[PDB]
Amino acid sequence: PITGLVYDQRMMLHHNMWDSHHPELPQRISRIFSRHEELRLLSRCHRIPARLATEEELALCHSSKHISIIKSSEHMKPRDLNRLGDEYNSIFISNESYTCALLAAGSCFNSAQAILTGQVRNAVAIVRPPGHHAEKDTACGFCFFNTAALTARYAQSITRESLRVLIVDWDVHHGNGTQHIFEEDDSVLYISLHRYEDGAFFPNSEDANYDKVGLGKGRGYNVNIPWNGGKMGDPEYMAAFHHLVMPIAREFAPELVLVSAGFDAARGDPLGGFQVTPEGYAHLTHQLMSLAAGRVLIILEGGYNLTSISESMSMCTSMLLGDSPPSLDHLTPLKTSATVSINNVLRAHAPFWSSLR
Ligand SMILES: O=C(NO)c1ccc(CNC(=O)c2cccnc2C(F)(F)F)cc1
Ligand SMILES: [K+]
Ligand SMILES: [K+]
Ligand SMILES: [Zn+2]
Repeated sequence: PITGLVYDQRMMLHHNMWDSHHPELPQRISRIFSRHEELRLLSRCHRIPARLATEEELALCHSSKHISIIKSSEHMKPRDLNRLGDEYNSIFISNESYTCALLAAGSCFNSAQAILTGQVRNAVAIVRPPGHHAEKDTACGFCFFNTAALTARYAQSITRESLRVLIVDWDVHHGNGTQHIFEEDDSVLYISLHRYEDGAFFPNSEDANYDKVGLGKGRGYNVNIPWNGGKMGDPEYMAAFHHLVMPIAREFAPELVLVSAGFDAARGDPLGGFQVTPEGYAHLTHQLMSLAAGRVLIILEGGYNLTSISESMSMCTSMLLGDSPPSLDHLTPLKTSATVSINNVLRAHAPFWSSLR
């Protein structure tokens, strides 16, 4: 019963040359790592090394053009870096960005491989830059390559093509990139919880609404749980897990669970405006550990309050290590719009999941 951990300070080298205070900070990953040390969690884990994703591995989800452009940025002077970055929605690029994104993905490949070969039962990946906004053909929202989507395909490549992978994306933002990559795929179930505000929240697309259920053979295999009009927290996320995430996940019966674990829905985050607590994230982790025979890989996405994300991700690792869940607060009645949101998703996915009927 071993928990893997991957962290490599080389991923701090990616940085914003023009705004050194940009929230997607190098110290995001070092602060999470430090908190694991501080809580004496690090020594309880088995350290998994980082590695570079190969270009062939990036092609599991990304176009050769997109790979080539980000790859070319390694050699750019700052004037191309700034101008190239401004071509995307919410991206900054430094000469080290490409290599850091490669290390983020390869770190997660090594972690999935250790899980799937039985070297560890579960694992945590303290990586940046994030991935879930990255599309097949473009970078977006601080993300260059879709780490979680790539890891799902890498997992299938070392097991069998039809390996059932569940991606639970609890970053406060919609993982537009991962939704699109798997939208026609029934082997990868995508479930995202996200602040939506009727499309008035990044990434500002009705793609994130509850009625986007997947396409083709993927109908039913894309689950968007969109929050509107309310400062959501533990009671809403627990209710969403009880009524939607866990019933659908159990019916799907995944063989591997990946968490796109952004911590920007956390109390204190400067961007998300929500109030999920560290003990809330612990309970969400503990629930997912009941799936896939415990084969869970937690992948850092967003989250910008350094103290909040360090406490929150550490509590997740504590759960992976087998510690008992901390006690939740009394739990207020749901925000009424949260009930509306949950019921809209239930109506949207009742055609496909009998456990919701
Ligand atoms: O991945 C993410 N969260 O996990 C993520 C991705 C994209 C955005 C969009 N941009 C902004 O909100 C924005 C606008 C102006 C000034 N500063 C910002 C800031 F950097 F703070 F976000 C936000 C969050
Ligand atoms: K999300
Ligand atoms: K899907
Ligand atoms: Zn986010």
